Amino acid sequence: KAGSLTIVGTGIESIGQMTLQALSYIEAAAKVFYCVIDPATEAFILTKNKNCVDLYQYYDNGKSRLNTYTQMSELMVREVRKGLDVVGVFYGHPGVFVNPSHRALAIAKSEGYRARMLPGVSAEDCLFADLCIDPSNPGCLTYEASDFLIRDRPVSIHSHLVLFQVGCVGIADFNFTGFDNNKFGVLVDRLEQEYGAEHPVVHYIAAMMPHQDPVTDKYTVAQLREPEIAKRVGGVSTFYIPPKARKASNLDIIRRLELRIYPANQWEPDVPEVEPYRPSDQAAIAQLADHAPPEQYQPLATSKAMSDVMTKLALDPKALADYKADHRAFAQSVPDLTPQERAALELGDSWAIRCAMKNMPSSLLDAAR
Amino acid sequence: KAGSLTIVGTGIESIGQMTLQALSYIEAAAKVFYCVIDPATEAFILTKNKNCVDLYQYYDNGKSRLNTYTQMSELMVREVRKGLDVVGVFYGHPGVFVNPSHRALAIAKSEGYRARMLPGVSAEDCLFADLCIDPSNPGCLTYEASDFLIRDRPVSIHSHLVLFQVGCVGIADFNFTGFDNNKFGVLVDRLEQEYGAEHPVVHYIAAMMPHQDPVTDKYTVAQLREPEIAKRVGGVSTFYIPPKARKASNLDIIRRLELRIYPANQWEPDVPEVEPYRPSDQAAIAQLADHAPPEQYQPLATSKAMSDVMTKLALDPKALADYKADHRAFAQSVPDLTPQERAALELGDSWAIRCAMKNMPSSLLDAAR
Amino acid sequence: GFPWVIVVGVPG
Amino acid sequence: GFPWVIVVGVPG
Ligand SMILES: Nc1ncnc2c1ncn2[C@@H]1O[C@H](CSCC[C@H](N)C(=O)O)[C@@H](O)[C@H]1O
Ligand SMILES: Nc1ncnc2c1ncn2[C@@H]1O[C@H](CSCC[C@H](N)C(=O)O)[C@@H](O)[C@H]1O
Repeated sequence: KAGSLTIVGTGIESIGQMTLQALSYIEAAAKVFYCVIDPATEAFILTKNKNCVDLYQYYDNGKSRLNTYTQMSELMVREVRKGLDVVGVFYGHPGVFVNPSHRALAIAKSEGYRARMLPGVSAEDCLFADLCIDPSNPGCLTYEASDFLIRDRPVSIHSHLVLFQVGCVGIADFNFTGFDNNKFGVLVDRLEQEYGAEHPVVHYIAAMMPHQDPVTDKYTVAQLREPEIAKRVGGVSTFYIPPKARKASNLDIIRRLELRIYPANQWEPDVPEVEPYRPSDQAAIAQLADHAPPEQYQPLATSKAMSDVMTKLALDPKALADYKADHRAFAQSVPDLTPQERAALELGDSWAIRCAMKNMPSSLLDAAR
Repeated sequence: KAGSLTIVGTGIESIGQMTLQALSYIEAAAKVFYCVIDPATEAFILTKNKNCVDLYQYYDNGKSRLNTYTQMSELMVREVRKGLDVVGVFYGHPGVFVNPSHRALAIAKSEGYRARMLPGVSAEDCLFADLCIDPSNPGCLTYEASDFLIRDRPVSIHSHLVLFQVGCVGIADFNFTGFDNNKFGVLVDRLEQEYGAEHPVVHYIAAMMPHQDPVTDKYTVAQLREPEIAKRVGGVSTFYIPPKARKASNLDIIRRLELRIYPANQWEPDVPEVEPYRPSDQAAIAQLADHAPPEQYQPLATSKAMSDVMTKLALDPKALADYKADHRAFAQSVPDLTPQERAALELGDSWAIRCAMKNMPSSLLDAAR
Repeated sequence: GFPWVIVVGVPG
Repeated sequence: GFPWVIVVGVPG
């Protein structure tokens, strides 16, 4: 059936945080609908496709965002129903704190149209990069600030906390000259109750423009009541609340499994200094002198032709659509391929492609069945 | 001081999920070190820079990953100390479940070298896109599978759960022909204890190649004990555990704030059908007929010259380095700019650039001080 | 200069 | 075909 919806992301920082697949899908679209913040990103998008509509114009002063989101979602779905390949574009990751993307895809899917979200770089992705933390260590709780308050969502003092939309507590509507965020104090009360007055809170704003610096300003929970401080929080403000303490390891679980890493989390309070070059680190580095690639390591051993075609499949959605519809047909027609390369394409599976592109050791192969 | 480290990401899916800034930083690097999974991504990177080293060769059978990670981290830092601009490349987001990137940057930073992480598209970013969920609704807990078990990290039955590295419970080492994951049953016990035998668990593997489909296979916690099922879990397997129930809203917090959305989370058990086109949705859509852009909406009104230069700053790290060192000097030298465009560049701040690129309403401006 | 592009709301 | 590129470990 004719018509499809693909939602892509631009990332947070202007132009540069758009993925290659996002860009190519924008170029290939019959109709593009975008919701971005900065106008360089907007201008960039307009150079890539003739038929763009700015979804930002469906916001308004005193207008409930649900109305705006229904309207955005419907404008996309309508062009899908005319049989068109529609691309929606949202800043960051198009599915991370975004109603109208999930909305438009579920509608498109429930009426039997091809409906896909491509992931992008979120504000949380930026937060991790800019504040130098890893969700894995010591885990990550991520909430919308108001949902956190309204359903009294549990915090963990032993894991990362990320709070989106701290700049609009309780606000269901929109205003072009922002809002006061009068209910901010309500969040600040919940934070003090759960973490305490002296506990650190990092005010995070990712640079939007290539030349700008992030905001990574640490405050105490209590400092967030100072008018001068509270007023710096806005619509693109995210809070990071580090853990209060390391959590004791579990004796019972260590047994069944038959059993700090550098660097320390710098935003953590009373964080001990961690040594980079412990013995096992010094021993690991001494080994580099005599290091050879292990036997089962498989070096790249591919051709310009196979490199070019695997790039095309990733970057040229027309090349991909042929391939997807008949592997063997597509492979036969690619010029300057070795039989081993053609065969790998005909099969499509990751192993075959790895064998054709990598010089596989006799060992790995053996494994087989 | 001479020498810098920039760590970038490739995203998960081959080539296409690399950001434009990642690609340009790879091109500009004196020395590139990469750790990617698929060889098309690897071959792509090698076309972009002469001086690449595959970090994957510092893994080995029976070799502790801490050794591998120290070695990766040291190879990068050493070229930084020779005064070189070093780019590290890791698949996905270079800071999400990645020791050696955080490690190499903290060392580079602690010795006074420029040290930056650019964010990328993580496996969790892909999970949200592919399984059609939003962390915001109803919140997200993200853990490394073993850390989850070892520190007995709290679950929330009312929020999303994402578990990384479910394919290597308790395993500190590496093997080129994978592992059995014998301690898997230990995780399956923790899940049953917290969620129950019938509770859904989604086996998520993001397609690595453009033509492939994700794995989005739902199982019961109890089904994960079947050998045939358990054996499908591997080193690139992530678990998504949806909520067991919606959490009652808090009466007290609703008051202080002076107060389902479509679509439903499809992986949630006994999930009720949600209506897309309720009255407020129908009323929102009726308004589209007479919709004009509001007064305070500010249309793009920019030039090829300003579009081109704002693109260059995002895509050409040399253009950016000039600009960063002398705004006014850089602006003066850009050809075919209006005074308003030159002025915006000289100031650098987002407002000035927005005024130069957008046709700002007399209203927004008024706000001012 | 107060950018506000919120693309989600919660029950209220 | 069993890809295993784990770039983090936890205390053990
Ligand atoms: N530049 C930025 N720095 C920090 N947080 C940001 C940000 N831009 C947006 N956000 C966060 O995102 C919220 C809007 S919700 C939209 C999020 C976007 N889809 C993403 O991928 O991140 C803001 O209230 C804030 O919490
Ligand atoms: N294709 C894929 N699909 C699902 N999860 C994946 C994946 N590739 C990697 N992962 C997850 O990532 C773990 C390795 S940790 C590296 C994560 C990577 N930096 C990122 O940005 O996502 C795997 O055990 C798995 O849990």
